[PDB]
Amino acid sequence: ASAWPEEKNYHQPAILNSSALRQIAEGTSISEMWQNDLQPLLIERYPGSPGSYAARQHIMQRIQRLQADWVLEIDTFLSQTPYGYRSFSNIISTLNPTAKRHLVLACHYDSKYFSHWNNRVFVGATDSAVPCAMMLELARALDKKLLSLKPDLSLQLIFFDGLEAFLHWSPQDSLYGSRHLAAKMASTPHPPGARGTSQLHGMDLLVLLDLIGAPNPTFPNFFPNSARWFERLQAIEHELHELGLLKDHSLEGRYFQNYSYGGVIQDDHIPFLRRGVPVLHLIPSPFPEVWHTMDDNEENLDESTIDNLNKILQVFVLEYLHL
Ligand SMILES: [Zn+2]
Repeated sequence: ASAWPEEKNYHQPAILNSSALRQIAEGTSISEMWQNDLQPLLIERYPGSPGSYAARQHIMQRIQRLQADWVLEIDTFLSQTPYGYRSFSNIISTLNPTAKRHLVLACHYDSKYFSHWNNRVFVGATDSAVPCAMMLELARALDKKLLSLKPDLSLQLIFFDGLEAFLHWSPQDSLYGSRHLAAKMASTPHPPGARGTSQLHGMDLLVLLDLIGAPNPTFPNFFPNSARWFERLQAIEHELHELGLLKDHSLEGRYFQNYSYGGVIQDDHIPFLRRGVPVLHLIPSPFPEVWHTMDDNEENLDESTIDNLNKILQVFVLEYLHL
């Protein structure tokens, strides 16, 4: 029995030099992302709604136009909810489907259901339209480098449906898409034809982006088994800063701070985490002040912060994949 599922434990990044770091910083466009990937998502899109369908089409369209050989799959399922049985659709975008290992980036694309109030509509800009757009921008910015993937390791993007509770958060009313996908992936042999390893053994690391877009986020180092990757984010943020490649940024106000978090934050990584998948949870603590209010909109997004995080994440991925 091959020990390939243990490779993630020893995987090391291929660190980019200064010139490559400048190249990545210049290759991403916050204004392009804003207009082409983010604004079309700033709409009401709770599960089963017309907005959900439109968001899903937008995400797929933006990935399909890229040169890299992305394979798109829509994982549609039924679940009981406080409003009865409903349909949900997770979006999975994968390079090299039969590749044994994948670094996974994820976020949820649904928005919490709220009835309109005083003509205001909830669109969850940081929760999680921005993370969705950051993943789309990453696919676009690194497209040429990702095309060269067409170490049996590649990249996968997951956009979960139904992260939000239809009412208030509870064990049975929340995490619909991830509870479903995690169970499905855990019972799917991988690579095809495998005897005893699942798609979950193939997940090197799950990088879950959530609640990003507000000013001054501080991401804690939640888990000891991914702490060495959290440190890479810190190193990348530090070098991009020292090279003058970040905007309105200081080390005192750095995003990746040295600090554990006792508790546990319920989010889409939970069903994966509890089945042994290593997770790097990029959710800030505390949550954005506009969390779950009509003010979680475009107007309250911090543009240079998102731009800085796009550069950091893009360098993290290139270094992880050795690209
Ligand atoms: Zn939320």
